[PDB]
Amino acid sequence: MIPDDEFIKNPSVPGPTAMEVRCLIMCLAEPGKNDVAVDVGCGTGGVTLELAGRVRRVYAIDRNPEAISTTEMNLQRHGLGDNVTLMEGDAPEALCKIPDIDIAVVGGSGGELQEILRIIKDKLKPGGRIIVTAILLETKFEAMECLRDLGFDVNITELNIARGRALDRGTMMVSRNPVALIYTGV
Amino acid sequence: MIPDDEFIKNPSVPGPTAMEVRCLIMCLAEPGKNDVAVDVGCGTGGVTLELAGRVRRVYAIDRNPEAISTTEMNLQRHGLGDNVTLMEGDAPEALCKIPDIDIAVVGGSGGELQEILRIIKDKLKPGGRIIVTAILLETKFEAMECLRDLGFDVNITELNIARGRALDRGTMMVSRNPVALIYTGV
Amino acid sequence: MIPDDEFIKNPSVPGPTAMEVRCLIMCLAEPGKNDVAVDVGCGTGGVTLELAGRVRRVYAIDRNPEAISTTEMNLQRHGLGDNVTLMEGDAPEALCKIPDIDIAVVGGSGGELQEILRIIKDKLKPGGRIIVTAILLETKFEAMECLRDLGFDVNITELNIARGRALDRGTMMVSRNPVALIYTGV
Amino acid sequence: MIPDDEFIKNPSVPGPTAMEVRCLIMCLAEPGKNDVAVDVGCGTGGVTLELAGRVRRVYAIDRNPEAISTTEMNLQRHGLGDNVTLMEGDAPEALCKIPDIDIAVVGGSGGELQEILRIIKDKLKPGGRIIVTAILLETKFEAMECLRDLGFDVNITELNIARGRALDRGTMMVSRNPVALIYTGV
Ligand SMILES: Nc1ncnc2c1ncn2[C@@H]1O[C@H](CSCC[C@H](N)C(=O)O)[C@@H](O)[C@H]1O
Ligand SMILES: Nc1ncnc2c1ncn2[C@@H]1O[C@H](CSCC[C@H](N)C(=O)O)[C@@H](O)[C@H]1O
Ligand SMILES: Nc1ncnc2c1ncn2[C@@H]1O[C@H](CSCC[C@H](N)C(=O)O)[C@@H](O)[C@H]1O
Ligand SMILES: Nc1ncnc2c1ncn2[C@@H]1O[C@H](CSCC[C@H](N)C(=O)O)[C@@H](O)[C@H]1O
Repeated sequence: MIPDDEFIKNPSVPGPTAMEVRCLIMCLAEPGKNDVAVDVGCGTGGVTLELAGRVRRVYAIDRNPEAISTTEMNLQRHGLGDNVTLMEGDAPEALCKIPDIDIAVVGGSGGELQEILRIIKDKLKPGGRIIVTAILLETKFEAMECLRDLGFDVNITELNIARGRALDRGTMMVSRNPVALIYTGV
Repeated sequence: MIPDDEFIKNPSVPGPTAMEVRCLIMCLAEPGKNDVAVDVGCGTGGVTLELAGRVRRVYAIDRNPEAISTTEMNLQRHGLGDNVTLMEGDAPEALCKIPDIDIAVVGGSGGELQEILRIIKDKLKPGGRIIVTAILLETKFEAMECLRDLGFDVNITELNIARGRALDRGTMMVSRNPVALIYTGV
Repeated sequence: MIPDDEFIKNPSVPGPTAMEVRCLIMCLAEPGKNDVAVDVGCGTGGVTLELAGRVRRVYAIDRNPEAISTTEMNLQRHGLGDNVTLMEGDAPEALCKIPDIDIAVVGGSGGELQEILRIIKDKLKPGGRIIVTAILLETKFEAMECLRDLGFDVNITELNIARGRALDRGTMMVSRNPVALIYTGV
Repeated sequence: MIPDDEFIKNPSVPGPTAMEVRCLIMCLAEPGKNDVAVDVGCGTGGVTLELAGRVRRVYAIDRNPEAISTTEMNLQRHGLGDNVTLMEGDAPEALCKIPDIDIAVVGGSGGELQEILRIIKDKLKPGGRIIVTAILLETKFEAMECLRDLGFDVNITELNIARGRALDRGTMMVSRNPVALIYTGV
């Protein structure tokens, strides 16, 4: 993995997603060199950069032009990005312009989760995987329900991570806010 | 329990200890109206205030004179403090001046945990309880090994707490750093 | 707090609720000697026993006759139960037969959470507290929306508890399933 | 990742290590096709199988003849194993017979952690990575002190994982015991 500290960040754009979470997203996604992936709400680019180096084509979407700008910087810096199509704009409309996908990671929904998912279902190639990253309690509930209603077998794993911070004398355990991963299939 | 946001802070002083943790500290301590308690490293006063309203006499110790002033402000602010003896100074010398104790909560050791624990065993009335609050990995190990070496039946419980926060479009789970409670048999 | 291992379990009855959770429930409930409390879904009696020794009258409700029997057994074993009115039956019908309450703990809803909460609100005395114990993701969401819709100031805390256990001459950390407490402003 | 439920368990051999933990071990290990790895205490084979399909040669060690049998069995069922050298015996003895390593995962130490680590240092190729999986509190402390003492830049990450399970028409969260990963520098 590309460590979190190698991500240039713009304080107005969240991310990158916790390395341990991005690691699990990749395990769940099972990126293949012939896969076409979409990262809805690319933010700082934490998920996009990892997908960039493992799949054929990645479509990174974001409402915020700054997120688009920051994701491109991190890509440029890590020598990735020539197989990444950046798309500024609201997800539903952006999603309609791309081809079918093998992998769909929803890093942000902005109130349009349900709409985003329905669309993703219609574009998901057979054997495709959907992974929704949820920090809001509502999102965890809505992602679960949405995917079930669309006919998927849904699973949810919540991660509570703590890392050692050498805080002058000992190692203090500093926790990261919990993040849940709602993912489809069996 | 006095909510955490009703504690007057001071930048140099850590605390108050997470309400959920203070709650468990009290459950493990089993405060009695005829108990004499000592709060080693009172900090902001989170543990001292709770003990104040439940036991006969509380001895609150701290190296930081600002921890002493902040604990006083909080004691006065909540109408408590007439059964609290504040003691500024390093714990080992401060501990030697107090009578025997029924309850001992170690909220901070500053490198002298082992010494602090030994003195505490010497002043512990029968049936007394010792509870060490540990945020450093090293402290969790030492508190366990030390209390066992002093002949106590030891236990440890770690709490990972997450609370909700109305975040910009919903409810975000904001985790608190993990805190372990190393305690001796009652 | 009455230790978890001092509770007799029945195969068809869940519980007792984790001591650390019961501890927090009590901190949030702030039991007073003149309080009238209701424990919806008493199960094994974990919450009922604690309330029994702190309030004036407790109304313990449960669908399962085996739960009513176990809660009754555990009270007797602990010399409690004279201020406890056991009520077998579905929560809504039973809730309508009791007087107004100062404290309401919902330990189980069985699909009728919303109904149970509406009824509790209609019977809550001024300054009363409601605490819902949620292990199901749906319940955490449902309790939050419902309490707000009923005009309450809602809060949620999710505890992840780990307890040390002897293993290989060392100490292994054993986790308990996470439990969330959804409670209203006091 | 090879799903957890796709490993055959022997009742006397622990494992496989939680998929989410094995996922992170791989992220931290950064397996390369020309890497030589050693899995100290292979148990059920959770770490060995993952390394098998990513590196050049893997040396899987275990005291338990049954652990060696379970690992070979799981290797065979997944069509792996031709690049895995199984070694029954105590780790230090076994570690001395293998060539230098790029990756070292310590899945079990059995009281000889310090010795095992000192030896791993003596055979670690430049740019090599060491990752110790710790479930015992003592091991977390020990791994840190030892690795610091051997001159490494040490880090610790503690994972608390919860997975949803269908219960009473809802989804309850089921936690796994916490596991810490103590790993070395660049
Ligand atoms: N409906 C929508 N359409 C497009 N982008 C959206 C959106 N709702 C939210 N977003 C974007 O969702 C992103 C979530 S932050 C994502 C961080 C990223 N996973 C990382 O690892 O760096 C934000 O940049 C936000 O603007
Ligand atoms: N050896 C020692 N003697 C006295 N005070 C000490 C000490 N080691 C640490 N401390 C004190 O330990 C405290 C830890 S912060 C404690 C916060 C408190 N439990 C609350 O709930 O508000 C600090 O104020 C620090 O100065
Ligand atoms: N609508 C309802 N009416 C009555 N009891 C209900 C109910 N829905 C669920 N329950 C009961 O809710 C209980 C939840 S288990 C509660 C365990 C208890 N808190 C303890 O500490 O021991 C079960 O015994 C179940 O039958
Ligand atoms: N000194 C030692 N030498 C060799 N094996 C050892 C050892 N100390 C402990 N072990 C082994 O350590 C293993 C730990 S269990 C490992 C499970 C494995 N990580 C999985 O994912 O399946 C056991 O099989 C045990 O016998």
